[PDB]
Amino acid sequence: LVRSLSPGDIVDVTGIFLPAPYTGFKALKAGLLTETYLEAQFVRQHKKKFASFSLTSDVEERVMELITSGDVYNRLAKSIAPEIYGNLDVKKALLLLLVGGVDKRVGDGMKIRGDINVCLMGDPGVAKSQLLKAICKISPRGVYTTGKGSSGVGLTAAVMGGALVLADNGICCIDEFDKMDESDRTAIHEVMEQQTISISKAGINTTLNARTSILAAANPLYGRYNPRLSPLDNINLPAALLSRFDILFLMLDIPSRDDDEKLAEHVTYVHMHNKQPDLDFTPVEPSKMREYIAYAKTKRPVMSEAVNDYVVQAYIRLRQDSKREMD
Amino acid sequence: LRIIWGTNVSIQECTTNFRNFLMSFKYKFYYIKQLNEMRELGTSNLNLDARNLLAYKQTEDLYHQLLNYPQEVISIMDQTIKDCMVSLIVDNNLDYDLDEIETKFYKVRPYNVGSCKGMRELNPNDIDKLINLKGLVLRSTPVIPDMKVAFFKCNVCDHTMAVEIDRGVIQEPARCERIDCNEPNSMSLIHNRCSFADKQVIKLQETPDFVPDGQTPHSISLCVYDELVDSCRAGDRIEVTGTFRSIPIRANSRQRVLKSLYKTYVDVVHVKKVSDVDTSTIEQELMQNKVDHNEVEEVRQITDQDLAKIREVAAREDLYSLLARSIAPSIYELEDVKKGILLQLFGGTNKTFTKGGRYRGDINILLCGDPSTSKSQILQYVHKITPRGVYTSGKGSSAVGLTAYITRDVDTKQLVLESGALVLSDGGVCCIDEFDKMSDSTRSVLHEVMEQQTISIAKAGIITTLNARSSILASANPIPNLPVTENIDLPPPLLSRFDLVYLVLDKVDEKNDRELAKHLTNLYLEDKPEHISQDDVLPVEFLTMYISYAKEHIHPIITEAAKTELVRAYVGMRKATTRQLESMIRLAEAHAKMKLKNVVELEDVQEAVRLIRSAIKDYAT
Repeated sequence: LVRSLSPGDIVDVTGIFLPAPYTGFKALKAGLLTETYLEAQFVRQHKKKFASFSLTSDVEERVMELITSGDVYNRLAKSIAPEIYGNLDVKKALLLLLVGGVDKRVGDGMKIRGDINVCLMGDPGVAKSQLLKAICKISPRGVYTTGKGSSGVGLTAAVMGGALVLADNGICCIDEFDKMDESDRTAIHEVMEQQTISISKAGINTTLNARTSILAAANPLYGRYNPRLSPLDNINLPAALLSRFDILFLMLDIPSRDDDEKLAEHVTYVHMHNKQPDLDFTPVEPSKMREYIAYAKTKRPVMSEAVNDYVVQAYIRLRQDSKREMD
Repeated sequence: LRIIWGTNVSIQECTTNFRNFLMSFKYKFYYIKQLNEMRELGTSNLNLDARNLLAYKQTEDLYHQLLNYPQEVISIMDQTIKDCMVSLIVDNNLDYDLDEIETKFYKVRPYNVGSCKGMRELNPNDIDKLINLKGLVLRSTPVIPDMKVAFFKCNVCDHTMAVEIDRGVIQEPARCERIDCNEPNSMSLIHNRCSFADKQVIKLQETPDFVPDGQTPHSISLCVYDELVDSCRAGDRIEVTGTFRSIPIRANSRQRVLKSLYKTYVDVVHVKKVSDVDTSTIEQELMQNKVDHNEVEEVRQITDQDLAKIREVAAREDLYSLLARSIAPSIYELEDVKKGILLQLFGGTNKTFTKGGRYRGDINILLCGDPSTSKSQILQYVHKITPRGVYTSGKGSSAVGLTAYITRDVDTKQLVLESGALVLSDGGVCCIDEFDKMSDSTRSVLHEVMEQQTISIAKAGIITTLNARSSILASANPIPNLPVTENIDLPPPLLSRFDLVYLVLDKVDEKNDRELAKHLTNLYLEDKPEHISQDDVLPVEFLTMYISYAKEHIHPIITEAAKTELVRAYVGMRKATTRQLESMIRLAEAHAKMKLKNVVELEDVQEAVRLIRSAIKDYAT
């Protein structure tokens, strides 16, 4: 059982509960005043994980109930954080975030991530952060942090890590992404080169590896998204960073009489019930879901010639149409 | 067979198995050569190798007998190497005058037995074993004297007889010596007269690079012995081998009782030890010399008809364009980067004046931009072509590391000067990763190099200003609008100093990314690698002999023609700093160095400016 235990870890430790007297002293107590200790017997730690499993024996069966119905993508999509109403697109993408892949190795070699980086903008409501508690609950090796919050020394590793190092190979989640000040933003600005942090300070020359994914919930410049201001004005963030984000979901709220009825019906229905979907959808349990995603990450697909060319042409059209729009 | 206790490594068996181990290369997959070196010096301490016995047969098992039972095996090994010295001498008859040289003490110093994982991983089940360890040394303790042969006395008569310690205990006879006399009275132990042997103590952190993070590393005190004592100082991160030991400690206080939890330390029997064609002007003497005593090879030689091909290709008008596509075949578009670097290969013209002068040909290039832009790939390629260049990462660097190490040689146990990384890089091209990220003390080296073109070392042993003349190609990763001059970070004075500073930016190409994707998304297919940029006309080995030829046989001068346009460019920029001018006149002369022109045209200074303006068309945003 030795070395099984590691610092900072909640664990149910079972064992015979015993004294080991007294070594003396022996004058002071008097007596005998045992003071005891716990002999370890068994060890069960809370919170033990894909991508590592061999089989894929009869567990595929547990995947198939999910597959056979077909339209897995929309099904799972909806099945992420059903607790909130709307934003099927946002969730639609978050499924991808959880899945990730495929990166690449150029054989020389250097790497290209490798993963997805999501932002969620808009304010004050729309419940953006609940999606992040959601994800960091579903994904293993997920970690939820906030700016003031998680200190700069929170993400970097001291010599005696946290956040980014603590959660890597899996999704990291950030709230209040504006208030994080400066030194933090440099870390995160760099981590989109993936595979890196570099700590040159004092007793540390190391460069540790963070394979982290990042999801960042942020609020537009005060108060909320002033439409008389251009984008990038009401987003306080520099363009050096946003180029890194592949998908920025800006969630803006304009009151709509029809829809908000539906919403209110939802948030009244639950509370009133615990289980949200009825007539009809089947919410996919996070456990089996994690299994499916686990079986997903194993594939490493490759592009055909036709989709490539298509991507290119559509990219020229997207560039040209974006710039013809004007500054 | 003479079984020995529980170690069960038999005497008069393994001795012979080791005795016929002699004279082997063999194998491998030295040995007697190094021993024959050993016999003269009288240094003793045979360092061995390990691994030798593995996979070699016989003594495949001896490796396991030593690894599992090093205690006896080292003693037997020493006896056997001693008697193999004795058998070495009789072969040459009378040696060294005569038998006294054999009497001198010898020992084996085994090392590198398997690769052990840390101190931390270690089981309590292996307490007699050879164990690698690594970590810095926090302190070297003062020398404690260790009993070897004990001395004794009595009130009667007094008599001088004494007994050796052997095992880690001391038992003196109650009564008595010589004779007799007797009486029962307690023995008088002289403290100072008896013999002693050096035992240091060395604290070692467990591999601070390998840690639970954040828990502070665990101490390992390795006690050494003999010659090894006082052979080290502190902070040495390298490695150490030796036998693990658990010995009881006396606790509270007094009482003569054992704490029953044995402390653990390492015997550490061994310790082991530390941590395109060249230009003419640079060669100089080795041309002016090496002719007299003669020699062969050196400067690359060219046939006639291929020369006749170069002087033909020079005629081709698109040449300046052509070579630019030929440099990086894998790398797509971004032609002006390829191009500026193309001139980095031809850079400048060297000038000695009467004396001094020496502006060389050096031209220096930083380039920054969005990640995954191939900015590192170029570094690799230039590194591959340039004959003498050296490739350094950020933070893997220090001002001591870039010149003048003054290390101990460890072969001769002497102090020898080593060339730093910039001194090596003298001539050709130093390549730098992540330049933005260098520590603040570093970059203070570069203000010396970039200007002076030499480095001045007054430190430590030898005080001199030594020459490093080298190009620099630096990569940078920045932290629309914003001040750009702000957004490269850097102190702006250093930043203005770089000859040509590239900023990667969208060229509005559409119309590019498709082409580039055609390039990279290949391989891909075909799986086999054929061509690459095809169909594109490309030189391959021709461009290197071309570049070389250009460099040695051409020495361009601006003449009356550059200066007008040359200046008006600088003013046009001023309407920055004077370095930008220096830049232009050097960079341009590279262009003119190409095309085989001894004199610059008034033309060709146009693009020579435009390259500096190229980044400006990229500074618009």
